[PDB]
Amino acid sequence: PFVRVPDLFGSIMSTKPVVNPNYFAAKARGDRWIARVMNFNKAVAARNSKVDLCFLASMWAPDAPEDRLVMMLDWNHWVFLFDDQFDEGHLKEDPAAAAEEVKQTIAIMGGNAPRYTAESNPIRYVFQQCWDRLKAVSSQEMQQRWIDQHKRYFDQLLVQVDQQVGDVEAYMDLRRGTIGVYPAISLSEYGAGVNVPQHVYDHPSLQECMKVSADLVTLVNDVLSYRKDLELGVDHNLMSLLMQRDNLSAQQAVDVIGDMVNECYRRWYLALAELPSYGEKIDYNVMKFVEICRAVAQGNLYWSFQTGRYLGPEGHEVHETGIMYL
Amino acid sequence: PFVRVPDLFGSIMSTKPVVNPNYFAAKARGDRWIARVMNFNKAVAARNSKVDLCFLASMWAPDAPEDRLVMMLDWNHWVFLFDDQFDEGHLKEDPAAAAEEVKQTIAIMGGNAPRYTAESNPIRYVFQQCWDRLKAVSSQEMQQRWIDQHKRYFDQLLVQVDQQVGDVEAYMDLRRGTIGVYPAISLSEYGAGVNVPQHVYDHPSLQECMKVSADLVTLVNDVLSYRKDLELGVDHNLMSLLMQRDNLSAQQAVDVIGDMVNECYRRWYLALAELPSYGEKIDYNVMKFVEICRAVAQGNLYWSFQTGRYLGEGHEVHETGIMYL
Amino acid sequence: FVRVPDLFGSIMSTKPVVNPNYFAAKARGDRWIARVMNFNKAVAARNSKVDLCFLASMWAPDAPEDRLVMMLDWNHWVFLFDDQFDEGHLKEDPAAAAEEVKQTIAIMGGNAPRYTAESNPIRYVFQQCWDRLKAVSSQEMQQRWIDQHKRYFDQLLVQVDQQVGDVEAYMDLRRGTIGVYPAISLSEYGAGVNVPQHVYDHPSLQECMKVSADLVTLVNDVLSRKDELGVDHNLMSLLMQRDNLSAQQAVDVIGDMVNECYRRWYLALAELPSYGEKIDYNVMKFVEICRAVAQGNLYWSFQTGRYLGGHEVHETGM
Amino acid sequence: PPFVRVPDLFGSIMSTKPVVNPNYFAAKARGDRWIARVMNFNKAVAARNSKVDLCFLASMWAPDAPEDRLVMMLDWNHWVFLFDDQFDEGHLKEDPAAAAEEVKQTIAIMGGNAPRYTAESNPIRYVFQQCWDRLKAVSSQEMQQRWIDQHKRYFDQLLVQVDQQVGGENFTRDVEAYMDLRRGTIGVYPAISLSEYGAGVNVPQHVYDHPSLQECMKVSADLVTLVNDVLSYRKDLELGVDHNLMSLLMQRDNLSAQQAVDVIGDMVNECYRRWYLALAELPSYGEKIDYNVMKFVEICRAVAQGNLYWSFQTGRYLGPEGHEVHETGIMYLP
Repeated sequence: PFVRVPDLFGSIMSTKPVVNPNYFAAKARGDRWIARVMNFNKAVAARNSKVDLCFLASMWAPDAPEDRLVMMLDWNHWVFLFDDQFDEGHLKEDPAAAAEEVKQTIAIMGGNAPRYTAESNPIRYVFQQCWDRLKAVSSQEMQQRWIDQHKRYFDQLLVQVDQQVGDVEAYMDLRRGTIGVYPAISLSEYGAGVNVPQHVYDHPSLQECMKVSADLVTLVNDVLSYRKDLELGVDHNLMSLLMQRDNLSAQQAVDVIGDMVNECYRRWYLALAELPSYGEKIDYNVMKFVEICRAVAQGNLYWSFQTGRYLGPEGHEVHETGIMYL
Repeated sequence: PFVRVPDLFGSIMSTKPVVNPNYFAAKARGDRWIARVMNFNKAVAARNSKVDLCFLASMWAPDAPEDRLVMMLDWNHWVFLFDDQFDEGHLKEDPAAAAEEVKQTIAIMGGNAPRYTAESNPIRYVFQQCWDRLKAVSSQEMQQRWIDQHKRYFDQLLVQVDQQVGDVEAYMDLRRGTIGVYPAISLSEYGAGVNVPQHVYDHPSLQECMKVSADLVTLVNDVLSYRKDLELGVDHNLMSLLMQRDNLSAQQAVDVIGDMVNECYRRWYLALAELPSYGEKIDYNVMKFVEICRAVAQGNLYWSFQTGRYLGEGHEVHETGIMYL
Repeated sequence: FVRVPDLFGSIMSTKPVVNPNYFAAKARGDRWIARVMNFNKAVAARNSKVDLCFLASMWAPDAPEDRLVMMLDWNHWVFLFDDQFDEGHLKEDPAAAAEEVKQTIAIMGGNAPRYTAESNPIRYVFQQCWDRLKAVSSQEMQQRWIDQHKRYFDQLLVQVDQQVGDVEAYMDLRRGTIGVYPAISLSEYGAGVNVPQHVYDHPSLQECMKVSADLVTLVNDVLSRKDELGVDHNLMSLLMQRDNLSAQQAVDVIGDMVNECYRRWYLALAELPSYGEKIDYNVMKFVEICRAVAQGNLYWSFQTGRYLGGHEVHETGM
Repeated sequence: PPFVRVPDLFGSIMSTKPVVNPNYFAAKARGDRWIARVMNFNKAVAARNSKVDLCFLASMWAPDAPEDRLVMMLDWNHWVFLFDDQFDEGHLKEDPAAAAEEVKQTIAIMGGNAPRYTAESNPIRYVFQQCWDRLKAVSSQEMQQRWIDQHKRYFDQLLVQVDQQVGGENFTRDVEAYMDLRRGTIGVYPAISLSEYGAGVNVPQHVYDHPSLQECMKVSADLVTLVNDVLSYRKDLELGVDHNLMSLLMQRDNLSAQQAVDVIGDMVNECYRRWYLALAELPSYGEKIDYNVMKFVEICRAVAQGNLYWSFQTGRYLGPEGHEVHETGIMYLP
């Protein structure tokens, strides 16, 4: 059988995506570097290359210069390897060790961390290398924003571990953090050279744009991963949550996710309506920040279909037809 | 003395404007063509070139191919020459003749119009040349759109005449039509090759986006033309209406216009919040249409400053906000 | 080791422009060829990693998406087709190699049947490319495509005879066998460039195509350490035998040949007459196509580990 | 004759579609009103300068100069234009001592003992100083010296021009001598230095001085001279000028106007031949240097292609109708 999936390419997702022309040069530099850093064999490095996090980063900040794009690729490799420790690895059912990993990773960011090496701790090494470059070209305010957005991610990782070993709104709240879109937006502020002032960034409208970006990524992933989750019999996902809540069929559940996607767009514009002008000079950067929020979600969407992340090399037919066979 | 003009480059006006790369080639064609058609002397042709309607058109549809950008330039020359007849020229206080001009110009678009030549009626000739091009690459539906949006403009011209020979809301209502923003959006649909289906176009959100575009052009023009209006003693403008109605200083009135500009941005986003999705394929072109609405207003703004339309040194009013009087 | 010559000098030293439609075209064409050819998962993944889309995307960087997909289909075709003669069932079978060429030629306006993926997958792909080529190309450009493919098919048959059955003979065979000439035809389609035949046939432009083919041959020879496979039918071997040279000395002579290509390029262009602005505008685009086919092959060779697994060989110079 | 058929000036390396810097509009807005303020241009002279549109010219020389560097370029073009007129038609035209003193004081701006000028105290020198300040701030010593040396090549030829003007000898009849003085006074060599700054191109001196790259610069200068000679013929006739390539060729070989124009056409196409022959002799210096060499070669091409398109666009020689000369190849004569 099948479900008719919601069109995920509507409204602000419907425009032609722009990809960083430095994609090829950065992919060559960053895929081999992380392979060297992590001791990837020939197979693992090729699998990672296929995953192509460079494509994702290249849509988040399409005019980042090559060196910043490489840092963004390094960060995406970090996130991917870091996050795995909590979802599937040695921290998955260990709240005390998870909290300590978070504590030591935070300490990298201007705290009392040692100088790591690839050999002493390869994952923390990558994060430290990203932080060095971040802190070299960012104001103190920017540096603190990067710290604070990563802490929003780390905080929900710890909530997740507590739930692992130890409601749609509660699910979305958790995913908002764990999906990693908030620090991804900080990373893109760095790649694109955008520095919205903190008091403007803190406006509820811009905070809602970030929320919308994180929700769109969560919702798209929950749609596209359904076949895979069904194959491997998982339970911790929004489809299963909606089906179990009211005994919805898969089709009825996916339709509800379609409603939430379309409500993201409504929230987006209603937030922008409430966002005051701060004058041309600041507004110029506010619109670039708004574009970063959109591009993180649209990048996730195109990258998911491009790389066969959830639907294999033939998942593009889901895009064209709207049918996701099971 | 002076007034501090409100920032006109906030919000959706604050982005870096994209300009058609065909600007130079289209300008080299269309400027000397209109000078020939209109018999412009060397000095009048030079002034028209300065006015640089090509720059304006080049921001309305920045990826229009050269031949369509040319048409766009011809249309901009047409509408400036056409409109002058009603604002300042022989139709200004003649309702009967104004109605006949509209009737004859409407007949060009698939009606019973004769074939005009540059020698028989140069202004109608330009419009006919534009219509011929428009028809040749547009669906029947897009031809009728073009017709209907031009009629929204013509209708307010006839209203204006009646008043010429004869309320902020009524002021904005009339300007919305006479500013020519609605047919300019139809022109840009042609130039950019964007054909949103009529049932989507007619959605109130997209109609509100066009109205916001037209309001923005009206309000920007009223702000920037204040010094010129004071010099000439112009009295039928938004600044005089606001000062008269609410007993405001010039600074207080200019600031009210700035409030109205900012309310345009709020209306814009509130409209888009209500805009339904029609699926990716249509939505792709809807977003291009929305950008056309934005670009027509941003084009007017940058063109006003670039060409010294109202202020000559006007870039310093941009930088400081100070409009000396 | 050998210090390989700098292959990124002169007209190869510019920053490469890659078609922005790369991602969309790769998504369509890679899965399409896997289905046509019944690739298993591992073979399809290997093919995507080979990334012929990147190659095509540098040949014609402003091709629209549909044309780029056409170019990607063609590149998969030539890769599969050429392997039938270099290692497949036609490698030492002149009678069958001649029959394959005949049936492939017949696709291009001849008596060929309507192929399907089921009856003959490789012939089906080539037939799908020819249909698209013929739909948007003048009769003159159609004939040029046919004729450049025959310069390719001919050297294939010569190659098979030298299997069953002089640097200049080596280069002349390679020029025909590498496929640079039909790739230039493909790029004329992708880019929408239609130089008149009498200008195309001028010796200067023919030399520009010859220079492009030689550059591709020479870069392949240099990059292909792989030849730890025991092979001997290559340029390095021919130069070490003939002149009693070490590998380093031989590699250095190939670098001299590469730099001689660039001198030939400019000497050819010095002789190219003007046909007026209108035509010259498209001639300059055709010259860029010739340059881009060679530059595309160079960057693709390095980007995909095709020969070296290599971006360090680029930076440090094997 | 009532007309001549002019050669196709848009062939070969001039046939490409020119790329124009997207910062054109913002740079022009800044630079035109700045120069008008520096030079106290009245309303009409400022509008005339805007029309002349040296920004369009600079925007084709270095089409991806960032806005601030394009602004400098525009400033320099305005400087050159006003500076050069002093020697061609102004107060230095027949004054070898004043001309030498101006050159000395302008050379002193470039790291010598010049004072800090203001728009009030010497506006033309002030502009050159503001340009030099920005040039030096982002250029190595070697590139500073190259800019100085190329400006000195232009200044030297200006001094030769003034010496010839007061010496009262007959207009030359030696094409070689004609072309050599024009190459020097046209200002193409310092324009290439400016574009090396506008485009951030840094060819090392030993490569720059290779005869192939010097010939690319020479071809660029010759093309600008030859295009100017063809396009200005009508206005030269109108104004009665006799010191130009058309008259030299007609006098020397007893040619009609059409035959003389045809020879200039031959000279333009020989420029293209020389260009490629020079490139054939240019060595490779490895990827990193050759990358800059290819951009430098493009600068040489774009300075000449920019002159051609700008001349037509702005009506410099033929008015807004000169585009028809391009379209038809026919130039009508008074």
